[PDB]
Amino acid sequence: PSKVFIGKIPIMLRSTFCILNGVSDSELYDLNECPYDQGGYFIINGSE
Amino acid sequence: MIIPIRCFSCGKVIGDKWDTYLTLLQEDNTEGEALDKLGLQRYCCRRMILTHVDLIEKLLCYNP
Ligand SMILES: [Zn+2]
Repeated sequence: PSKVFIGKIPIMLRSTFCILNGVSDSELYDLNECPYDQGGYFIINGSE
Repeated sequence: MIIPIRCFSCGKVIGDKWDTYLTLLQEDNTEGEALDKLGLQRYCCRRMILTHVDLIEKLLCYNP
């Protein structure tokens, strides 16, 4: 094939394919997050 | 964040009376009623240690 890049798609926090998903509470802090956040939002251009 | 210290209505100090409070409702099998053993006859302020949220253990773990 060719595996070529085609623009970029903004991910939604706490998803099946997010950077967190299966992360334990004790490890959410290390990352400066909050065990209460329930995702739902996008952080495009720096703002929710 | 941490007990208020000095109840809202009276002056009765409550900064002292928590390091000892929590060591009963989870460490002596006494009731919410146990605070009565801390000189809390008034409403009053005694709804101070009771209606409180320990928001610092869960805030302190953000180390710079
Ligand atoms: Zn009072």
